[PDB]
Amino acid sequence: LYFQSMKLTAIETFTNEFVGFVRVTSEDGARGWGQVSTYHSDITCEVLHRQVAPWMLGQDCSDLDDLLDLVTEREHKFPGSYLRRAMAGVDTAIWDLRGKQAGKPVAELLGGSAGTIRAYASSMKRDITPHDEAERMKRLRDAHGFDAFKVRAGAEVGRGRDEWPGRTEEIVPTMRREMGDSAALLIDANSCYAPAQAIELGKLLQDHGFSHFEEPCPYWELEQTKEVSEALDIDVTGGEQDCDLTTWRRMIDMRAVDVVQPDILYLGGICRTLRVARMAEAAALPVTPHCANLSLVTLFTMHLLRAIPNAGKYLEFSIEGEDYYPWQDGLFVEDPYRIEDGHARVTEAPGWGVEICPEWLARSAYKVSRA
Amino acid sequence: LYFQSMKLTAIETFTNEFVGFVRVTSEDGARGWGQVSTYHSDITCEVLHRQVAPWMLGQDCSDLDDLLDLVTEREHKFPGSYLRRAMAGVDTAIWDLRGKQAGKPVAELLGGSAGTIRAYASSMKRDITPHDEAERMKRLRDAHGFDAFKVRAGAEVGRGRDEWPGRTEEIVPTMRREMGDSAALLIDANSCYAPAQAIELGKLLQDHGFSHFEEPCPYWELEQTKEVSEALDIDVTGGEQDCDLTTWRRMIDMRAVDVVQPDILYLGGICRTLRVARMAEAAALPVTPHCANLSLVTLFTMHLLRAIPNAGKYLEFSIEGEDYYPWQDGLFVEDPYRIEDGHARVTEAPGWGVEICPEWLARSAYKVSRA
Ligand SMILES: [Mg+2]
Ligand SMILES: [Mg+2]
Ligand SMILES: [Mg+2]
Ligand SMILES: [Mg+2]
Repeated sequence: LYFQSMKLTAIETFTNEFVGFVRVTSEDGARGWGQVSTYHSDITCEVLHRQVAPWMLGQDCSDLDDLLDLVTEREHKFPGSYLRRAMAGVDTAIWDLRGKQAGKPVAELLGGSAGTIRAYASSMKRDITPHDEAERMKRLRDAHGFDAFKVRAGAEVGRGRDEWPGRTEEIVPTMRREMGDSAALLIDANSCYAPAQAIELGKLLQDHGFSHFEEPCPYWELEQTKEVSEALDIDVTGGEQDCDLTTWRRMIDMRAVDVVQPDILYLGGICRTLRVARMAEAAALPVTPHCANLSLVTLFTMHLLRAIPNAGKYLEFSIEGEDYYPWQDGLFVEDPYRIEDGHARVTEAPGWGVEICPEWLARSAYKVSRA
Repeated sequence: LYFQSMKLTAIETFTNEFVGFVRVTSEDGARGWGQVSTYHSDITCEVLHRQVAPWMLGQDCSDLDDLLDLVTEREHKFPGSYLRRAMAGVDTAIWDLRGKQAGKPVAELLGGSAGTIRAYASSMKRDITPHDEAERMKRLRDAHGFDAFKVRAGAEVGRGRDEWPGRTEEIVPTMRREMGDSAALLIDANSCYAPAQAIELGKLLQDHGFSHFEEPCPYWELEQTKEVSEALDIDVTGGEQDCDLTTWRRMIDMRAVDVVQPDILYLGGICRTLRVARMAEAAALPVTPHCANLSLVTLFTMHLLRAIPNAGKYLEFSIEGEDYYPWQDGLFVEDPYRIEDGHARVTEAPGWGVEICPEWLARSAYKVSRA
């Protein structure tokens, strides 16, 4: 996968506090759109102009991986999330630009094709009863054709406490009883448990035919997660908060998890996610990326899953409504997230195949850096 | 060390792009002053108001360590530097408040006492010739009585290359020749070398009686640094960019370095630095913190070194002039950094014993969050 030299002459951000989009312009005038990670995106865009753009402007992106490494090296006093959430916006915009120059969706540029991806209906909520959770999943199944469903266990980073006593013990048998025997059932504990409790819960998930046990232990304690993986046959999965490529190497080399789950934007973009996917590929681990919302993170993940040889079983697809993500409304000219028989679809449109809504841009905070 | 319960009712920041100070107010009316980490402090202060203040305001901070842990847990999607740089400003402000309430310097509250600390003259520069480096260190020695001196090796995160060919091979013998046989000589490679290159340099340092070899290898590659420590008799030191307590535990448990070097403000404040010092103490490793300018980070480190039982040999004391740090002129009413016979001194003044210059504050950007 090789690309002619290109120099960026401008990087622009259009943002609010929830989401920010990035437009890059090359010296020949070609332009591409991407997105920084959601959540405090306004801070991320400030970091982008302060600490990413100065190193990327007027440089050759023909080896984008090396350029991104150089950013991390020049900003080595800033290990962590914000720098990477910012890099992700420039990286994703460059992919859009390349796709538009080639007349190919990003998925094709990465060696795949346009086509469908199986989706799982992902609930973000713990303030929902097991009863109501099953009832809405039943409705979503009937309306859109999903055949895979993720719910929540424990309390978010809950130090071993449940959301309320008994919730987790109820939700597991409830989902299997209510969804029937063929539904794929996933759960995510969001760093709640010590290994002893996580293994207990693991046996229960196994008893009820769950096939995906996400983030059972504090994600920063790789030895805890490995102890759980080792004691259980159900797939133990993780990685969504991992933005450090050294930590990724350590997690994969020790096989802490059975399925790796990078977030394309938390990790710092497509290039860096492909590094992780190739580490996992060499380790014979599948890749099932995290996507928390219907900003572009989901679409980026769709393209990735249509390309990588070790794609996991399905796309994470948030089923929360407006009420949950009121900011995610009216981001795009055309909706890229129609679901048909439980599948999402990447089209043959060049680049990401999305346009940012001009009305949303009008209301945005604009900032530009020039070479 | 037990404290009476206290609730913060306001957190205020006063910042520019280079440094920002924090004033905290308790419900009884007492106030304390601290500082976020230098460099992009305006972004750090936004993170403070966005992501630290909401979790600390109106809460009991007597168990300050637990409240800080809670911040990192509520903000678990933001591992890394900015969150910790922000938390550090609140933590150091609370310590100043506690000192002022008790009428005691922070050093005393930590179990130590007012008194002197040996300082080393720390050069930040690689553009300087070894000749010119030796000559200014001699001037500084005669003027201030320093008997320890740190210079730079390699290029900063230089991927194994030198600043220019031969600079490092020249500077090592040049410092020992020119400074004479009794001076303590330290060097810092700022993540430049692969282990075999660092071991080769380590032999040259040993031949010339250097006593401290800092950050020989990329700081994020702990196994590389351990290889170097294991091959050399000279103390290998590091940790200034490490803000993750789990990484600290890993680094200390594997004995990757001989001396640990947290930066109090990068790490997230006094409480979290004491946690690192205690881990190091249990492993019989000394603590020689990083402090690379004459914002309050140097003073905070002076108080810490007056208290911890496993204090290292000396305070890092930047000897760069105003060419170098123009923003550091005119920050404080007092000058807490006079050096005499190569020692700095912590007085009995309550808290940190420093007032921010009223003119500086008048020119600063102000922001407030209230309970
Ligand atoms: Mg998850
Ligand atoms: Mg297993
Ligand atoms: Mg250093
Ligand atoms: Mg050794």
